[PDB]
Amino acid sequence: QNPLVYLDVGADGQPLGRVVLELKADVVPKTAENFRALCTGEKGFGYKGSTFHRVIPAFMCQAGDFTNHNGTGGKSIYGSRFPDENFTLKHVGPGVLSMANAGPNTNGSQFFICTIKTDWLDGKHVVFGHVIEGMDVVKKIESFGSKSGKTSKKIVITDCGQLS
Amino acid sequence: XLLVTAXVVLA
Repeated sequence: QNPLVYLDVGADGQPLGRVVLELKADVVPKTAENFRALCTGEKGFGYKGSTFHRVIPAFMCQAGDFTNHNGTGGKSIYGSRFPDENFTLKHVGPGVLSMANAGPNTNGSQFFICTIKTDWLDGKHVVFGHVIEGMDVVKKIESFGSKSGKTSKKIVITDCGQLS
Repeated sequence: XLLVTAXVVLA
Protein backbone atom coordinates (compact mmCIF):
# COMPACT_ATOMS: atom_id res chain seq x y z
CA GLN A 1 0.00 0.00 0.00
CA ASN A 2 1.18 3.56 -0.87
CA PRO A 3 2.15 5.36 2.37
CA LEU A 4 -0.16 7.98 3.88
CA VAL A 5 1.81 10.68 5.71
CA TYR A 6 1.00 13.95 7.51
CA LEU A 7 2.49 17.43 8.01
CA ASP A 8 1.13 19.57 10.87
CA VAL A 9 1.94 23.16 9.94
CA GLY A 10 1.93 26.35 12.04
CA ALA A 11 2.44 30.08 11.22
CA ASP A 12 4.14 32.24 13.92
CA GLY A 13 3.29 29.55 16.53
CA GLN A 14 -0.41 29.44 15.46
CA PRO A 15 -1.71 26.15 13.90
CA LEU A 16 -2.81 26.12 10.21
CA GLY A 17 -3.90 22.46 10.27
CA ARG A 18 -2.83 19.15 8.69
CA VAL A 19 -1.59 18.30 5.17
CA VAL A 20 -2.15 14.58 4.37
CA LEU A 21 0.00 13.25 1.51
CA GLU A 22 -0.06 9.99 -0.44
CA LEU A 23 3.41 8.79 -1.46
CA LYS A 24 3.45 6.92 -4.80
CA ALA A 25 5.65 3.99 -3.67
CA ASP A 26 4.09 2.02 -6.61
CA VAL A 27 5.85 4.37 -9.13
CA VAL A 28 8.81 5.85 -7.17
CA PRO A 29 9.57 3.48 -4.19
CA LYS A 30 13.03 4.94 -3.27
CA THR A 31 11.75 8.57 -3.42
CA ALA A 32 8.56 7.67 -1.44
CA GLU A 33 10.63 5.76 1.22
CA ASN A 34 12.99 8.72 1.73
CA PHE A 35 10.08 11.16 2.38
CA ARG A 36 8.14 8.61 4.55
CA ALA A 37 11.17 7.95 6.82
CA LEU A 38 11.82 11.72 7.21
CA CYS A 39 8.15 12.18 8.32
CA THR A 40 8.48 9.48 11.05
CA GLY A 41 12.08 10.42 12.00
CA GLU A 42 12.97 6.70 12.43
CA LYS A 43 16.52 7.23 11.00
CA GLY A 44 17.18 9.75 13.84
CA PHE A 45 16.51 12.91 11.74
CA GLY A 46 13.70 14.47 9.70
CA TYR A 47 11.12 17.21 9.04
CA LYS A 48 9.89 17.63 12.67
CA GLY A 49 10.65 21.22 13.75
CA SER A 50 11.76 22.26 10.24
CA THR A 51 10.24 25.09 8.05
CA PHE A 52 8.77 26.09 4.61
CA HIS A 53 11.68 28.46 3.80
CA ARG A 54 10.60 29.52 0.23
CA VAL A 55 6.90 30.11 -0.62
CA ILE A 56 5.87 31.73 -3.95
CA PRO A 57 2.12 32.48 -4.48
CA ALA A 58 0.54 30.95 -7.64
CA PHE A 59 3.55 28.54 -7.92
CA MET A 60 4.62 26.33 -4.90
CA CYS A 61 5.59 26.05 -1.17
CA GLN A 62 9.15 24.65 -0.58
CA ALA A 63 10.46 22.86 2.56
CA GLY A 64 12.72 19.93 3.61
CA ASP A 65 15.82 21.78 4.86
CA PHE A 66 15.97 20.32 8.39
CA THR A 67 19.79 20.87 8.63
CA ASN A 68 20.26 24.61 7.80
CA HIS A 69 16.63 25.91 7.32
CA ASN A 70 17.49 28.16 4.26
CA GLY A 71 17.69 25.86 1.18
CA THR A 72 21.46 25.27 1.51
CA GLY A 73 21.02 22.00 3.43
CA GLY A 74 19.03 18.85 4.05
CA LYS A 75 20.00 15.17 3.54
CA SER A 76 18.37 11.89 2.44
CA ILE A 77 18.00 8.62 4.45
CA TYR A 78 20.54 6.97 2.03
CA GLY A 79 23.24 9.64 2.30
CA SER A 80 23.76 13.31 1.31
CA ARG A 81 22.17 12.91 -2.17
CA PHE A 82 20.34 10.20 -4.22
CA PRO A 83 19.60 9.71 -8.00
CA ASP A 84 16.47 10.76 -9.93
CA GLU A 85 14.34 7.57 -9.77
CA ASN A 86 12.20 8.38 -12.86
CA PHE A 87 10.05 11.18 -14.31
CA THR A 88 6.94 8.97 -14.85
CA LEU A 89 4.72 11.26 -12.72
CA LYS A 90 4.10 14.79 -14.10
CA HIS A 91 3.42 18.21 -12.45
CA VAL A 92 -0.26 17.98 -13.63
CA GLY A 93 -1.71 20.58 -11.21
CA PRO A 94 -2.12 22.02 -7.67
CA GLY A 95 -1.37 19.52 -4.88
CA VAL A 96 1.53 17.81 -6.69
CA LEU A 97 4.34 16.62 -4.36
CA SER A 98 7.78 16.83 -6.05
CA MET A 99 11.49 16.87 -5.17
CA ALA A 100 13.51 20.10 -5.18
CA ASN A 101 17.14 19.67 -6.41
CA ALA A 102 20.41 21.32 -7.52
CA GLY A 103 20.36 19.69 -10.98
CA PRO A 104 20.31 16.03 -12.19
CA ASN A 105 20.65 13.28 -9.50
CA THR A 106 20.94 15.71 -6.51
CA ASN A 107 17.89 14.69 -4.47
CA GLY A 108 18.22 15.16 -0.69
CA SER A 109 15.25 16.03 1.57
CA GLN A 110 13.94 19.28 -0.01
CA PHE A 111 10.53 19.00 -1.60
CA PHE A 112 7.70 21.24 -2.77
CA ILE A 113 3.89 21.17 -2.82
CA CYS A 114 2.54 22.86 -6.00
CA THR A 115 -0.24 25.51 -5.94
CA ILE A 116 -0.47 25.42 -9.83
CA LYS A 117 0.32 23.07 -12.80
CA THR A 118 4.16 23.37 -12.88
CA ASP A 119 4.53 21.41 -16.21
CA TRP A 120 7.74 23.39 -17.13
CA LEU A 121 9.37 21.23 -14.34
CA ASP A 122 8.47 17.86 -16.01
CA GLY A 123 11.56 15.70 -16.64
CA LYS A 124 13.71 17.80 -14.25
CA HIS A 125 12.00 17.18 -10.87
CA VAL A 126 10.78 13.84 -9.42
CA VAL A 127 7.02 13.90 -8.59
CA PHE A 128 6.44 11.31 -5.81
CA GLY A 129 2.97 12.07 -4.44
CA HIS A 130 0.02 14.41 -4.00
CA VAL A 131 -2.19 16.13 -1.36
CA ILE A 132 -4.98 13.79 -0.12
CA GLU A 133 -6.32 16.29 2.43
CA GLY A 134 -5.44 19.79 3.64
CA MET A 135 -5.12 21.72 0.34
CA ASP A 136 -6.86 24.56 2.30
CA VAL A 137 -3.82 24.35 4.68
CA VAL A 138 -1.45 24.50 1.61
CA LYS A 139 -3.37 27.65 0.43
CA LYS A 140 -2.85 29.13 3.95
CA ILE A 141 0.96 28.48 3.65
CA GLU A 142 0.78 30.07 0.12
CA SER A 143 -0.85 33.27 1.55
CA PHE A 144 2.28 33.80 3.73
CA GLY A 145 4.57 33.76 0.68
CA SER A 146 5.82 36.50 -1.67
CA LYS A 147 7.23 36.96 -5.24
CA SER A 148 10.82 36.59 -3.85
CA GLY A 149 9.92 33.45 -1.85
CA LYS A 150 10.48 35.17 1.55
CA THR A 151 7.77 34.22 4.08
CA SER A 152 5.76 36.89 5.99
CA LYS A 153 5.43 34.41 8.94
CA LYS A 154 7.62 31.57 10.28
CA ILE A 155 5.99 28.46 8.65
CA VAL A 156 6.98 25.47 10.89
CA ILE A 157 6.28 21.69 10.54
CA THR A 158 5.38 21.24 14.27
CA ASP A 159 4.68 17.50 13.85
CA CYS A 160 4.82 14.92 11.04
CA GLY A 161 4.47 11.15 10.68
CA GLN A 162 2.78 8.17 9.02
CA LEU A 163 -0.94 7.35 9.16
CA SER A 164 -0.75 4.04 7.17
CA UNK B 1 12.17 32.74 -12.78
CA LEU B 2 10.02 29.77 -11.46
CA LEU B 3 12.50 27.08 -10.21
CA VAL B 4 12.66 24.80 -7.06
CA THR B 5 16.46 24.56 -6.36
CA ALA B 6 18.61 23.59 -3.34
CA UNK B 7 21.87 25.75 -3.22
CA VAL B 8 21.98 28.19 -6.19
CA VAL B 9 18.41 29.70 -6.21
CA LEU B 10 17.81 31.16 -9.81
CA ALA B 11 15.46 33.75 -11.23
